[PDB]
Amino acid sequence: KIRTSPTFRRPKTLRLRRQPKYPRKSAPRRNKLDHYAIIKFPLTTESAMKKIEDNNTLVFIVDVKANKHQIKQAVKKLYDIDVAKVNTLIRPDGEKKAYVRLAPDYDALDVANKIGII
Amino acid sequence: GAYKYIQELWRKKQSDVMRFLLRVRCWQYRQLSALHRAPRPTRPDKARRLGYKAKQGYVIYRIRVRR
Amino acid sequence: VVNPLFEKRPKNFGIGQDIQPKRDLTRFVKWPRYIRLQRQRAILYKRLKVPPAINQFTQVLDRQTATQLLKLAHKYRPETKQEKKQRLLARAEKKAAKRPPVLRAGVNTVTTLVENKKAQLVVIAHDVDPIELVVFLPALCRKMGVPYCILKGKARLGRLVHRKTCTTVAFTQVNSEDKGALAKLVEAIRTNYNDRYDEIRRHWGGNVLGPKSVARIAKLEKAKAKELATKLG
Amino acid sequence: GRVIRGQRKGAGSVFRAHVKHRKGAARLRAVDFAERHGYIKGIVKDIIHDPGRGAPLAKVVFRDPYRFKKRTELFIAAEGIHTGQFVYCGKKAQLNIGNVLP
RNA sequence: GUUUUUUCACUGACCCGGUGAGGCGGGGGGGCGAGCCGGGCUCUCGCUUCUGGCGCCAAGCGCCCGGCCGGCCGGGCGCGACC
Repeated sequence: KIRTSPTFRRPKTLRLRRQPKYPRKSAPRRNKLDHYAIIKFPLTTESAMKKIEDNNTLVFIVDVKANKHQIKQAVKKLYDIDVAKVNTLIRPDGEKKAYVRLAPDYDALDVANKIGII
Repeated sequence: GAYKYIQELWRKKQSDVMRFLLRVRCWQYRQLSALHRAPRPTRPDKARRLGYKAKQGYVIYRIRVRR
Repeated sequence: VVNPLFEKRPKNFGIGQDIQPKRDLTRFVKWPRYIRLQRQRAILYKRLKVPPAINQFTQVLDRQTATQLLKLAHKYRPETKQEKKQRLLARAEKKAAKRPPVLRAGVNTVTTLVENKKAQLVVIAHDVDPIELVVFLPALCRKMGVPYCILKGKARLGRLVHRKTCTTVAFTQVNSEDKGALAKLVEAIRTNYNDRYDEIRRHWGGNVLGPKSVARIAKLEKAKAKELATKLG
Repeated sequence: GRVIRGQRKGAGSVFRAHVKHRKGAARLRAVDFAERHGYIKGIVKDIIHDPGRGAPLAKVVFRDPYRFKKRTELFIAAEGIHTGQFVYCGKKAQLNIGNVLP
């Protein structure tokens, strides 16, 4: 073996992987951002009733740490309805408002009737 | 015992052998960093007199300060 | 037979002609600090005037006597951790229904038995990293009349014992069939080490310039000597 | 008294050099085997103006004798140097304008 | 005979510069001139100057081994690139 370059580099040694004899915590933590904890309550305001009636959407107050994907898959499990799109904003109250547009074959006010807002 | 010989050997620092050894060791430690781990005690009888026991958990660090 | 499409294409490796081939450059590697430090520590022992008490360890037993010495020392190795337990078992079934001579190790043991006239031959490693551990011991062997020898390798001296390194190993008592084999070694070691200790104490080491620095002065003295060799006729 | 203006220049941070639009440190080519035992040939690409400097600079391109690369250096332009001119370097280089040799 | 100090040198402590720490010092091999009568020596160079081109990841030679039918197919080593 010849030294082709005049630079000595550190040779790459074998790096083993972590094989601990005990887990550092006993149990994995429970997912506190549950599908019930992520959607708190909808708005029954007159600005949200026109939003429900005209644009075939629903308006929710969601958790502030929620993605649009999480809001989508949370509505799809609690209310058994698929989602066209989710548009979120953060209010000056501090709460996150979510406009959730349903599919064209599902009707948002007939979803709102069975959940309670009318 | 050899430790008594090494002890009286280190008291003759003006001799030729010790002035050779001290100079080459001072040159060697001057080329290293300001603080680094020694793998073993350099002066074992004196480390032993100060309380070093050659067993696991006893660590020797060599260090230089500016005069 | 030959194909006319197989040309011979030489590369002219001159200055500015072609890109240089990927040559061996081990002389011009920028080495790490520990490699450079140990390498120019090895040069300082050739440059600086080494005092004779440290220089005497460079004077070493030769290639053929060392093999005979280790061949003798292989018959007196101390027991391992397995034969230690097996002897305790054998003592138990001896109790149910003399010390053999072995090698003795450690500089603190060897110094004490050389002082007490128990040792018959001492083997001292040449590469002890603090040399204060054994730099007094050739004088202690010579004054008490104990034959001492210097051997290549505290590692190889540490293979007689079942450890990593051993510094000094003393033959104190040997078997009757190996007494002649020991006395054969003792004569050759005494005529090389103990008898010539007056010259060992006066042999300074090092004080040798580098090859590049001695070729320069050799050429200069060659010019100054060929001046006399040519101007006389 | 107050620290004087000539004293305040060594601290820096106001009196530092304006080196934002400068083109680089103008220097000779580093010495190697070619420039120590023979000569190497390069080409003047362009002549540029370095800010804060009355002398012009010449960007000379050589080729590396050990790697397949083109090396760029900023020489200080001797008067009479034009672009497309070959600049030679080393002990065996001939004696012309714009031609470095020991 | 100790020691005082002045100069000429050495490098190895110490300092500076350069670089991707890339051909450093001796020796060997090859070529041109002085000279002795094919052989040892004083010397030098070892390959690039008319041009705004291109230039790496080996050609060639020798040595081996490996699967398919001396012939297909594919590897490694040395010289090439002196010690």
